[PDB]
Amino acid sequence: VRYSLDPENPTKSCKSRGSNLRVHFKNTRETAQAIKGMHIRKATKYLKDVTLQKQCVPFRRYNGGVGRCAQAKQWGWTQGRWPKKSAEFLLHMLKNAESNAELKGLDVDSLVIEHIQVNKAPKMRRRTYRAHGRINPYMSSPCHIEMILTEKE
Amino acid sequence: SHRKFSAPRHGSLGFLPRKRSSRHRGKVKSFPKDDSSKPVHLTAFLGYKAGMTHIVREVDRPGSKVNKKEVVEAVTIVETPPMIVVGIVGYVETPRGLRTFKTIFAEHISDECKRRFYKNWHKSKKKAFTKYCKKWQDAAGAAALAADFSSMKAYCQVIRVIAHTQMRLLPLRQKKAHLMEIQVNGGTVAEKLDWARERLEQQVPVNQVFGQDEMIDVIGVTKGKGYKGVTSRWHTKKLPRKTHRGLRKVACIGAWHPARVAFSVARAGQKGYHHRTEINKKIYKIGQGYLIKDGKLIKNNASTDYDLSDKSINPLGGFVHYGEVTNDFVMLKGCVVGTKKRVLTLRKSLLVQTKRRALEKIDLKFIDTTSKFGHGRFQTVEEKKAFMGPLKKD
RNA sequence: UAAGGCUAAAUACCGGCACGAGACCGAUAGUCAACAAGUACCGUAAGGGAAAGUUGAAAAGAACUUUGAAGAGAGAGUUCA
RNA sequence: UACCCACCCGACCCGUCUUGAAACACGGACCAAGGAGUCUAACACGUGCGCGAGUCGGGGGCUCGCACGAAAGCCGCCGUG
RNA sequence: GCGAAAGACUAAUCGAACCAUCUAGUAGCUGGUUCCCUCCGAAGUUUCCCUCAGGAUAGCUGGCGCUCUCGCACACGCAGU
RNA sequence: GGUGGAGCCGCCGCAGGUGCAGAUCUUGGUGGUAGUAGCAAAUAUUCAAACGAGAACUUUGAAGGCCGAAGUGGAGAAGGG
RNA sequence: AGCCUCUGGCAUGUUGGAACAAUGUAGGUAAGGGAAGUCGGCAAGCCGGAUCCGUAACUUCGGGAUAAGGAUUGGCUCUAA
RNA sequence: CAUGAAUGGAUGAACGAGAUUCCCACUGUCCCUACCUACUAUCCAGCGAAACCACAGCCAAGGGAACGGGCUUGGCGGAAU
RNA sequence: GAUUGUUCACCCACUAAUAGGGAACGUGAGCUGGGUUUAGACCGUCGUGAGACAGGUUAGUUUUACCCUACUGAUGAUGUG
RNA sequence: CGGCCGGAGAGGCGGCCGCCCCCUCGCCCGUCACGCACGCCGUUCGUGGGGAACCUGGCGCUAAACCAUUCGUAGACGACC
Ligand SMILES: [Mg+2]
Ligand SMILES: [Mg+2]
Ligand SMILES: [Mg+2]
Ligand SMILES: [Mg+2]
Ligand SMILES: [Mg+2]
Ligand SMILES: [Mg+2]
Ligand SMILES: [Mg+2]
Ligand SMILES: [Mg+2]
Ligand SMILES: [Mg+2]
Ligand SMILES: [Mg+2]
Ligand SMILES: [Mg+2]
Ligand SMILES: [Mg+2]
Ligand SMILES: [Mg+2]
Ligand SMILES: [Mg+2]
Ligand SMILES: [Mg+2]
Ligand SMILES: [Mg+2]
Ligand SMILES: [Mg+2]
Ligand SMILES: [Mg+2]
Ligand SMILES: [Mg+2]
Ligand SMILES: [Mg+2]
Ligand SMILES: [Mg+2]
Ligand SMILES: [Mg+2]
Ligand SMILES: [Mg+2]
Ligand SMILES: [Mg+2]
Ligand SMILES: [Mg+2]
Ligand SMILES: [Mg+2]
Ligand SMILES: [Mg+2]
Ligand SMILES: [Mg+2]
Ligand SMILES: [Mg+2]
Ligand SMILES: [Mg+2]
Ligand SMILES: [Mg+2]
Ligand SMILES: [Mg+2]
Ligand SMILES: [Mg+2]
Ligand SMILES: [Mg+2]
Ligand SMILES: [Mg+2]
Ligand SMILES: [Mg+2]
Repeated sequence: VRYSLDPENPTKSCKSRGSNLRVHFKNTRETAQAIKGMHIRKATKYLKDVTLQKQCVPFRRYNGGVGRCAQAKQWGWTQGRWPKKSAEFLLHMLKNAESNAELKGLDVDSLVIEHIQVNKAPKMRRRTYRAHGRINPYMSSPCHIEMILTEKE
Repeated sequence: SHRKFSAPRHGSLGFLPRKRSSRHRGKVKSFPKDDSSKPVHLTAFLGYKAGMTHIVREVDRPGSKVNKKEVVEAVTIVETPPMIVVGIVGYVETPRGLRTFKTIFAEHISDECKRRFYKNWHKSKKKAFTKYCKKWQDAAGAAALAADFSSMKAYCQVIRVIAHTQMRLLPLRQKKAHLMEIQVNGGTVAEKLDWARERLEQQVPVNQVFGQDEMIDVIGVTKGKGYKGVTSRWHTKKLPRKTHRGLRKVACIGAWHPARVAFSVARAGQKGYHHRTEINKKIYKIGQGYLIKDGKLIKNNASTDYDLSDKSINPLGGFVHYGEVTNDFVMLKGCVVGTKKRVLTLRKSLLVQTKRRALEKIDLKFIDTTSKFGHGRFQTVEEKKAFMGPLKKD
């Protein structure tokens, strides 16, 4: 399908999208803009340290209640977390795209993640049970992640 | 309506941006007014709180119940090795304040003094003051630091001396020396200055700054205690047992019409680790570290003339939590601010001290040195084998 | 001319069978119901009672290659789209 | 004129009941679709049109299976009223 | 109905159950009441009312007109004087 | 201009279920709150292996533990299907 | 009864990891004073089993009564019955 | 003010999760608080609600529907938490 | 401190003095709930009665903060290459 | 172009001495010339402005900060030693 911001050179640009994935869109958006504009191999390492709690993801827009941390200083923030699922899910998608560029015939080690975007998805439904017999909706918030790697070197 | 039964307020407002202090070494906020007739001296020093102990002395305040009786006084001991002078700094008086003219560091600097320049050391290349030291031997070894002393001689009024501790003589795990500006309350700049030009790269022991039974001020950082409730912080009342939502609070913050809670209401917050300036502490004894002429003059630490043992002020097992004090010290009456190992600043009195309780010359008769790691019962290790004697581990 | 009786036709029909029509509504409208609707579901029970129409013209409904545990993708293909 | 930005002056949040609402009066998170002076009968006056000391209109009747019609036309019925 | 009695309990309901209907019950009382432009423009007073949060009638308002007048060298009439 | 894929409007007349910001309006949808409150009643888990794409949570072994026979054990009634 | 264990049964009762701040909720302990606390001894703690002694006013002569108030209590080796 | 005889008067052993008062004992109820423990809160991975919301959110005084967040005049105002 | 739900009052005792008041008659998402002021009851008076009584008396659920602000602490912020 | 001064309140400016090369310039007069663009506007400078990016030569240069780790003199996390 189409993406927003279709690439400059459709020759040296691979794509990848995921629809209706079970991550939390307020986390996958924060970890998606932190990796934005990096170079692939620098980002694959960064997304593993997000899992090993060696580098954080700075929470800029969705920062309410999010705690301060020490590794937030690199990005010049105060708040930052280590969203592990969010790292794993745009790690497959950063690994799928690394193969679409292989099959298109490109230079894997000169790919720069140039466009990336996370949209809300149709929410799921559950139900929690609350005092005085009320029943609240206990919903999830999935997302459609999509990204376009370019050859920039 | 009014308060039914009046009562004082809890805790002075004269202290109350009660925050974690922004500095660590006690900063002197005012040095004594320099009378330009008395000779040149330093006004401050830099020691380390070690522990406390008992003193026994005779009292001379005639007319009191305890005249010519023996009392016990608790005394801190501030381990205070000789400080080293590294640089001098000039200040000139302005309408807008008191600005700084010209800092001129010596040719050598130190090793411990370099530590205080970079946060991470072993990662760095230790390049600080490696080209300023180059000035001290060439033609420009007269421009930037001989016309400068003449500049600081013409237009300067107040001259402090930058001096750093020796962190290598202490039992402490630290090695980052502590620098501090110590104003020279001498007379006549260019005499105030052609004295520190001399003492560059030089030692300064405690007996130069301070004399015995002199009223000084202690300037350190309170012991830290973290986040604390209104009951510990501002020492309020506890509410009765029945109170539904907590009983360690202040029931009423404020009144309805000033719709802001007031500046002065008691609140939970950080408690401890504030900067405080204790004034009018007395010196009971200036010490002397166990130096060597044949070996180990440990005697001349706690051997007052009236008991003439050979104790060091170090009790058995050293001063708990800190280590053994091995160089000069100053013995202070009562408690000083700070925990063990804390950097303490020692300033001379801004007050003209002429009271009866002050000026009271002191004679120590016995210095307690039994262990503080529990209930010590007997002073020195050889006295231990005068009691029980031969143990099994022999 | 009472105290006994019978009777087709014009007359009435929001149930039923079978039709025809409309200056009517057009999927929150029109019947509750354009669909597996008096169904799902609630209530012990009497009763209550929904939501929900549209790919394309034809399924021609994506073979194959590839990444992935898989969901999902990248190419390819079908199509006037 | 309408998009963004800048400035000087002006400038309180709408609906409502109310002598008086920016009100420490109430309704109002936001956006879509829905949503409130209708029909019938009976008077009254005004106005338009036909005829005019008359004038109808209904119910009937005479003419169709309506396509348009369940219309239109016609009837000492038209005056029984 | 049942109550060693509290108006307790009678399927989360009790100074009088639940279900459907009569039913769109009644409201002098709250709430709302949907496009523009143009012209005119009020009342909170009168008497009567089981009247005092409402009506009835007076006024005040608008719309519709009409009867004339004569600025068409050639005017009577009225008035918060 | 664009996307969209089958119908639509101008004028003269006629007919309306005809114009919404609001009614604690109805139905549906979506925010801010917020990645927040929270996932705190009954003391307790740990090691190794197996299986597996993937193991704090499965399974086996080992160890520590609790329920302690008015049981967290072994069988039934009503109810469930 | 409570407390520990065999037989049998579980895996901390919808999660885990890192810390030991304030407030909390549950538990504990306090020098000297002891109800000065508060509307009130609210809660908590004093007492607590047994054996041996001992027991008031009052009385419906049954009670009060475990009134009150004191003592003793382990382990071991015996003895007597 | 305004008791009183089966609308029962007067008494009263035993009994009372009934209402008071005093004393002994006891005690963190208090002088005056302190520390210790468990579960939280706290931070993290995972998962994730709700009430509420015109617009919103620094003050003094003034006026004003006679106690403003907004208006007048002053005071002042520095991102994200 | 004694009494009192009390404000208010009165006394004891100490002291230098036991001045008087405001802040929505400061202060219930700060407490307590003794008093008022629901439903249970009890007496007195009144009422034929249901019931009434600033006449007494005993028993009677005291919710929600995670939002903005203020405040307290805590990171930071633009500038200074 | 070199040297010596003087100036510190937030100095930021001057001042005063040697040598090289070059020029002859303020006032009156003669003597001619210079796109005379044909009546027309932001002309004339402090301007080698301030800031942001890029093409020549000479001299110098040669890091720290934060994380990770560690420590507790510090701690809710951050932060701090
Ligand atoms: Mg629940
Ligand atoms: Mg339930
Ligand atoms: Mg007072
Ligand atoms: Mg309570
Ligand atoms: Mg000790
Ligand atoms: Mg007949
Ligand atoms: Mg539909
Ligand atoms: Mg539709
Ligand atoms: Mg329908
Ligand atoms: Mg559709
Ligand atoms: Mg549709
Ligand atoms: Mg198309
Ligand atoms: Mg009014
Ligand atoms: Mg007001
Ligand atoms: Mg109202
Ligand atoms: Mg009204
Ligand atoms: Mg079609
Ligand atoms: Mg219609
Ligand atoms: Mg509409
Ligand atoms: Mg147990
Ligand atoms: Mg079984
Ligand atoms: Mg547990
Ligand atoms: Mg369970
Ligand atoms: Mg005690
Ligand atoms: Mg008392
Ligand atoms: Mg009291
Ligand atoms: Mg009790
Ligand atoms: Mg008794
Ligand atoms: Mg929290
Ligand atoms: Mg009040
Ligand atoms: Mg309040
Ligand atoms: Mg309350
Ligand atoms: Mg009460
Ligand atoms: Mg009552
Ligand atoms: Mg009586
Ligand atoms: Mg009577």
